[PDB]
Amino acid sequence: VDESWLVPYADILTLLLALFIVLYAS
Amino acid sequence: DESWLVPYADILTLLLALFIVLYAS
Amino acid sequence: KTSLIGIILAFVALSVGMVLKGVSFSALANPAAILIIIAGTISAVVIAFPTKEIKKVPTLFRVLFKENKQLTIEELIPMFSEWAQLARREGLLALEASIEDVDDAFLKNGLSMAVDGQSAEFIRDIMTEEVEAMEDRHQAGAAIFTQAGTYAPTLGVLGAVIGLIAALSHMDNTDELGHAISAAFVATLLGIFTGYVLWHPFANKLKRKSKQEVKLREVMIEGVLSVLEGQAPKVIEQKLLMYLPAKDRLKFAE
Amino acid sequence: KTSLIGIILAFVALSVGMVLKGVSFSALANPAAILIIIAGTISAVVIAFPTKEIKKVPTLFRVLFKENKQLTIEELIPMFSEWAQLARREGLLALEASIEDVDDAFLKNGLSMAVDGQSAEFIRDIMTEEVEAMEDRHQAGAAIFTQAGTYAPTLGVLGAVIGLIAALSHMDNTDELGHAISAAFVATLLGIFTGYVLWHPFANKLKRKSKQEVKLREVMIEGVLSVLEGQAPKVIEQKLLMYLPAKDRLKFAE
Amino acid sequence: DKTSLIGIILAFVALSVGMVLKGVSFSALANPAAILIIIAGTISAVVIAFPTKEIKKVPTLFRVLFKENKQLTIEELIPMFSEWAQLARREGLLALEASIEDVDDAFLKNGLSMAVDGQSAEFIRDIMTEEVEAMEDRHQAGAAIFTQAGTYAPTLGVLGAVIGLIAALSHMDNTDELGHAISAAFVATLLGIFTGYVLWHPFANKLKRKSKQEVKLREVMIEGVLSVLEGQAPKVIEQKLLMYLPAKDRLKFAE
Amino acid sequence: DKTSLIGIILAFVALSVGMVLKGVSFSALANPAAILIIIAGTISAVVIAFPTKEIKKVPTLFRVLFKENKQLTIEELIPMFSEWAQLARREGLLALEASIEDVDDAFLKNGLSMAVDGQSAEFIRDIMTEEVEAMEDRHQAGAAIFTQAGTYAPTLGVLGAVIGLIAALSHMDNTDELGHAISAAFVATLLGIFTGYVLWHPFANKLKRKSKQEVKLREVMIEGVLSVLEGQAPKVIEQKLLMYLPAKDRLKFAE
Amino acid sequence: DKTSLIGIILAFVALSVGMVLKGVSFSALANPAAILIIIAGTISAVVIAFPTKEIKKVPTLFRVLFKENKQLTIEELIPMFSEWAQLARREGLLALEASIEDVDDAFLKNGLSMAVDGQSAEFIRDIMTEEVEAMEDRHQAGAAIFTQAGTYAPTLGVLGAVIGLIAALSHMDNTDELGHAISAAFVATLLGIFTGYVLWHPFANKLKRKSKQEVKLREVMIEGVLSVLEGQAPKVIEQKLLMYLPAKDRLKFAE
Repeated sequence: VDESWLVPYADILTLLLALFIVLYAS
Repeated sequence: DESWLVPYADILTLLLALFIVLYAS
Repeated sequence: KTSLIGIILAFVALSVGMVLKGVSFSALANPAAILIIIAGTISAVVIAFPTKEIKKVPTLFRVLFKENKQLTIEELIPMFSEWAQLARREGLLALEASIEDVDDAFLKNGLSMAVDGQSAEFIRDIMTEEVEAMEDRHQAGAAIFTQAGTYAPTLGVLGAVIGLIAALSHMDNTDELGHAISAAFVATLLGIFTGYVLWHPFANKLKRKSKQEVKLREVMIEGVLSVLEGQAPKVIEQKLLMYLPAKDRLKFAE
Repeated sequence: KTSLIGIILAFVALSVGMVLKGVSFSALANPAAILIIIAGTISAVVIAFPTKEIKKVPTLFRVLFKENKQLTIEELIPMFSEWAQLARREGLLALEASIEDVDDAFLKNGLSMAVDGQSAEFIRDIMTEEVEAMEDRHQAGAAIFTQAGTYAPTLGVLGAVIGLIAALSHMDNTDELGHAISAAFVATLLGIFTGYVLWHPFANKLKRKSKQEVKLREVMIEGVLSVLEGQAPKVIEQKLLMYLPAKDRLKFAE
Repeated sequence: DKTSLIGIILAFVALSVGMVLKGVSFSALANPAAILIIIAGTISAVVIAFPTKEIKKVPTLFRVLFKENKQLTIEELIPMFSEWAQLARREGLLALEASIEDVDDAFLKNGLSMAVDGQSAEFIRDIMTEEVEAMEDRHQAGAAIFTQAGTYAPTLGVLGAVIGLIAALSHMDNTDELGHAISAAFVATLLGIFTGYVLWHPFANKLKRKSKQEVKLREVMIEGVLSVLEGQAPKVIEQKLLMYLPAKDRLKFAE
Repeated sequence: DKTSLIGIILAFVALSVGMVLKGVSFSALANPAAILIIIAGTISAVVIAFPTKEIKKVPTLFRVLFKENKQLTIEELIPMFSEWAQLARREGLLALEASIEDVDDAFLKNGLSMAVDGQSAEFIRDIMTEEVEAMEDRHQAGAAIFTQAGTYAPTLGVLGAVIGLIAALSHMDNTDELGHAISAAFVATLLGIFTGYVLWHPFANKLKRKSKQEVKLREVMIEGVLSVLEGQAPKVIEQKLLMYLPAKDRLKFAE
Repeated sequence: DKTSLIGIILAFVALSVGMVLKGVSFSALANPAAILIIIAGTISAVVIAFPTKEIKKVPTLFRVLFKENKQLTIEELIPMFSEWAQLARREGLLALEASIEDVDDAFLKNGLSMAVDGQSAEFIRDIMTEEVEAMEDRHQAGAAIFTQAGTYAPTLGVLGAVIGLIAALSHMDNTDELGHAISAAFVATLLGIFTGYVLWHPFANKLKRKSKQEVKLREVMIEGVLSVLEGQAPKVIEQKLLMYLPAKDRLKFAE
């Protein structure tokens, strides 16, 4: 029950999130 | 240690797919 | 009963918290996006365990609902004290104390052998080994449900990212995005529902019922070794009253 | 006393965090789908726990606010060291000083087994087993708040995924989405809040008050073994003043 | 086996007719050569951490999961034991036929031959408990490789995903190739959690569970050597060691 | 000090000139809502989480981070010890003047007094062991405050982040007021994860490290006083207690 | 070496082949701000986390991490014992032999100096075994530095990632190819998770495994020096350390 890897996975989700936020411009 | 990453990853997946489906043009 | 009134409340909580905001229920009905989750956690738990899947998965899925009609602690005092008084009268030859003891087999191997066997440093150790083996066997099923609770939301994450790959690649034909994005939504919904409202609390229920059984069998240990000497049967009523809580401790006054 | 200030400070921190960012806080108070967190969380802890959820939870939820006005360590030294002198006056029979003793039966059985109980090692055995059983019962207490804190944000974001599959099953031109998907995220806010700022620190404060009770009762064992041996007030303070901070050890000079 | 390979084919067909039903035809994870980052990265992170005495066991305990233990389960040991201890009560402790056809399994002779030779009724128990705790520590160090590989594999998968996303965004990200490039970059973290959470953590778990079953067998053998050094009546053994098998089969043990 | 404040200003300048090279220049860093959420929430969660006897040690701990531990490092105990045995040999244990030179040490002085009043060879051992055990209990209770503060801070980062996502989605969604709000309302998880993981978990760690250093110092005090109680050889006291300091300072015993 | 650097180069080329098959540069990783955030924030949180005594010993463990263990292995101590024990039996225990070479450690030199000065039956263990336990706590003090650094460095990756998230939404939407400002944060998270998971947790584990085999080696040194302070008949020492060697070493060392 270590579960010590969601740290990079949440980061790429934040990053691709803000990516599709800034692409959402129209 | 902590285990709060479970809801935080979920809201990231959800707002992710939200801006995926809004990315339609 | 306490297992049932929570499960019906959790399913009706899902159901009415959907139907007061959701519109169809046909989203999670049959995408077979649950096939990542429903078959995924069962695949992971059958990889994870050595032939305890047709043997012990539904067996203690059944004992998760069995209301234990075993003798709780508050009726062990009018059970062991008068038996210790009987042992003070005539000795350890009370063969008429176990023939009516039509109960669990944890009692007979301490009671019936009291006429033909030493029990102080012998039966205490045997009962301790037996309750440790019981704790290991319930640890097996508690482990099955903890592991189901750990592989289930990660399989929801996995079905979600399958839906993501099918979402932004299989794209630009916008009336096709149902069973990619809603597949991911139902996937993470199944991951955080089936597993967090189900398999972590089922694991906790098995652990808590096992600890109730541990405390019950250990106060049975102290009772049955109190029978061996009959140490002034009201003096027996202080070395075990601490196990029942302080609420029903001042009730014990008669 | 200090949990009151914290709950008031946590709610006002939440509410000013609402009104500064632009949350209306009346629509967050009424989406009407807040049973997914409240009834969902209590469903998950009723599945998770046996019949100790109405029969145990408010009983220690009002111990979470009850002030520990039970025999602090700072005054506990002159309660002993006169009893230890009084044992060394006429013998180990004078129970007449053990008359007020309003804390617990833990002093009653300890002192009344020190006098007229002819036992030395049998003292510490039953006293330490009683404090271990009390510690296990408070572990069973704090586990409820621990588990509710674990299951609350997952069921909140379960409310969020139900809200977003409700919102994207619509016509969704400009304004219904946005508003309904924000009302979806009201559920994950309640899951995060009620469960991270409440149930993990309530579980934590039960653990800390359990540590305080175990400390205050393990320090009493030297108080019982002292008067059992009939010690002197040159030894008591050199034996048990260590269980109070250095800021209060020099204040014991008068 | 009958649990490992069935679960492997369940998980693979689950992924397969999940992906081909959700709308991707299994070639998105077939073409990328960036799945070397998982396969070489896990080996690197293991070979930095683990001693060479405990690595180069990875195939030879990767294959021990599939090998079911058809060697002395409990329910065929209660007739097997109290047979040597029975015959020793009428022949003698010097009956060295108790070892020469029990020599197929070398764990049992470590106490049995040394008890019929040396009067060491606690010392045999002491060294046998020492040996089984050392074996439990050895199997923990064995399963540690699979636990740590399960920790490193999704981290290395998203470590491939970040490389893919930099590749996707650096070149020409203003068209519909952005969806294909990110998605075929986002399959690397799917490789991470599929090949990496549903195999290596369950194989680590099965190492742990088979170790628990094996040390249960070994503790049964400890009570066997403690009862064969003395020679009780066989029924007393038959209620002594009986508590380790499940109580469903305890009532079935009457034939 | 000498490691605390250097690292704190190093972490703050790392954040500052790692942010001003990249992006924002502290403009969307002091919008006093997410700051207010994380700080007021963290202090509220730790005052809920801890009783009033333990929350009345936050400034005491929060400055014992910085106040350096200049009290009898182990290498100067060797001239401080290794002459009491000559005092316990030339005139014996009847040195009533022995406990007056204990000018800066917690329980050396009472320990030496209960050493010189009577021969108590096991009594001093378990008294001082219970002393250091209660002191480590108190310092575990101390470091638990910063540990749990570091747990509850990034959860409040997610809390402020989802408050801001509610504030930003239910807003003007044309081109920029979605983006400017969702930019400004994401500093909660930045300042929450920064305060949780770069401040309060290393602060909890440093309380643990200083507690372990002080406990090793108390143990070498125990061995020193139970060497100089009975009057050991003063030449082998260095053979007894130099092991706690490394060979880098054992080879500095060449003056 | 021969265990670390092979996996180091293996993991770096595992990065480089994926960086070259689909990526573009491998030199766009060289940005000042992301390296500043990850490396400087990691070392800043570590110097916050640890005292100045335990962090001037960063390269003193970083070189033992890489310098080879051509020192003692368990089967080699049977030649490096039991042969001057023969000189202790038939000639006299004062025959100083390991004092001449003492290639191993200044540990059994203490053993022979106490064999000629401070001999005892079993009392000589305590100085030795508490030197072993103090060394064990020093190795735990050393190993913990990478544990918290691998705890903090991917959370530092979160920190730099959300800094680049705020930087991505600062003055955005220029309708051009300046969308590689997000890729600076992708390099930041790549630096964080690579230089927090591929080295820092493996070198933490490698210090732990070296400390475990080190304390096993020191324990068999304890047993060897207590053997030579008995004259324990070197065929006895054959079957003595049978519980120290693994299951494979039962027959290779049987000659």
